[PDB]
Amino acid sequence: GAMNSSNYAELFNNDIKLFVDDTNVYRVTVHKTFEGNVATKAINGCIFTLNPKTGHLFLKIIHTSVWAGQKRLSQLAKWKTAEEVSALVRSLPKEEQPKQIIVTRKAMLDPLEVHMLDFPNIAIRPTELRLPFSAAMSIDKLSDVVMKATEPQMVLFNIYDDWLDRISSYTAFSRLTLLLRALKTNEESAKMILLSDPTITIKSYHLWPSFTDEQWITIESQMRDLILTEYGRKYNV
Amino acid sequence: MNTVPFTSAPIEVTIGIDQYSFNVKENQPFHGIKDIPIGHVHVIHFQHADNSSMRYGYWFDCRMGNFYIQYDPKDGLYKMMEERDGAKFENIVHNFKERQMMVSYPKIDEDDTWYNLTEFVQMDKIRKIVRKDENQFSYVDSSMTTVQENELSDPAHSLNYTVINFKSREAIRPGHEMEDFLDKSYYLNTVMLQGIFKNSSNYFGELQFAFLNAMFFGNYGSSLQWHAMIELICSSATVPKHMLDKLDEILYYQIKTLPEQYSDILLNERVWNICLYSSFQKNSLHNTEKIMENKYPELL
Repeated sequence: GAMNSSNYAELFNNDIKLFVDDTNVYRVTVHKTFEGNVATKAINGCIFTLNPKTGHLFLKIIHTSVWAGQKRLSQLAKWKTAEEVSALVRSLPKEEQPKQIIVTRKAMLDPLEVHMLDFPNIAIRPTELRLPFSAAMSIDKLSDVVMKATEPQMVLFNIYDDWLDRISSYTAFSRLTLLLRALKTNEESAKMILLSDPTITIKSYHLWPSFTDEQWITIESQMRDLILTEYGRKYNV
Repeated sequence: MNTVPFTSAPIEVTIGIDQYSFNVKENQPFHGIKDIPIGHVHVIHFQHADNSSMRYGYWFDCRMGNFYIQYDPKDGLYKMMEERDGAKFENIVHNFKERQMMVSYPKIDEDDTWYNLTEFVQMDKIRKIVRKDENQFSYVDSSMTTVQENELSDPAHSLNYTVINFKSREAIRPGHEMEDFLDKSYYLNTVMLQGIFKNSSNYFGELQFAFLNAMFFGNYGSSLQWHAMIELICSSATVPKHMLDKLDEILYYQIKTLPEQYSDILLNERVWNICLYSSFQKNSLHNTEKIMENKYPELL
């Protein structure tokens, strides 16, 4: 059934699993027309498919051409996500196929279940966790490859950089969710925290800066402070 | 007009014949039901006064043989049996009629209710859903599970309704996932009507049989089958006009006949709200929508 606080360790066991987040698949700008009506313009999106154990990220870029001449795009976006996840599973060798796919939004369950009928032993699950994967487009290198795409494209990343050389998957996922939560709550302040010291750079082959273990503790503190400072604003508390 | 004689009534029981019912007392001199209209299937059903659990009963057609009921004190139920000796049977019925020990099938001449509930129901189709080929009549009860229920456990005592499953390879063509899930027309028209049922008459016959088993025995699996066959039609954008017009009539008579007090257990809120208010056919079931709104506005 549903993935929650109670069964959290299951994310880091040796059963292959993927999270699928569809919140950046169908992206629009809303604008006024010459006649004073409102219209949307689509921009490039992405499917965020992540192995939480290994950090392997399958970023399927969704080019605006896939919407051309289609109706009910917010509905189509769920089916296109399920089609592309199904195509990704079929493209993997049998020993690499996931045993579970966890969707971050319950509206993905039926579309993915119907696309995966050929895989009855792959469990399609919702989650009670509120995961911040919508903030994936606040990671500069992911945003850059999505916006520059001129055609549909799959790009592979490790969202943990080299962290698993020094820390467990559990700790790496906790760092990632705290960084994305901060970027989601106050993007400008989060990015300021990450780049304030110019001597710490992002390797060409990495997404995040090259922090020592001690510098990661300071960064993680600064991110928790940002989230609480922001919460002290939203709610007047 | 045919007759189903009863050897006796040793235990106190409520006896149904189609939509009608009669209380019989322990050892009351009851010897059966006469004036049963030829041309339709019928059901004769039982609920014991001392254990109102297991409603059970027999689907039959008097054109297919001479049937009687006899209580079996070992198996503790009223059993249907066929009498193969025509002259013996005629002589039994004549005596019981002469002694007026029979209730008369109480049909009002104006009243087409039973025809309207059984229009497409044929004994030969019942005998394929309920498999017991040594008898020309069919036993159904409260507890019998469906082939679909058994997949999700004695297969000889199962209701072999046609399996309908909206998230199955049968329902969904590879490469038409979204189209087939949101518009079930290919599942209805190609797989089920052309493929399995051969025509709308057989599909409606199964729908009507499923409703009657749900209503007369509170058979839960039958109720699931009735709702699935309605939902498959209402969820298809492309349905022949004659099927929609006929479905509205079928459902109107089913909703009209349902006991008011059983709406809560026999009607699925999600299916009916979807079928009348959101589905492709939300505007195609005028008679059904009007009787549902006036009789069961709470459910909606």
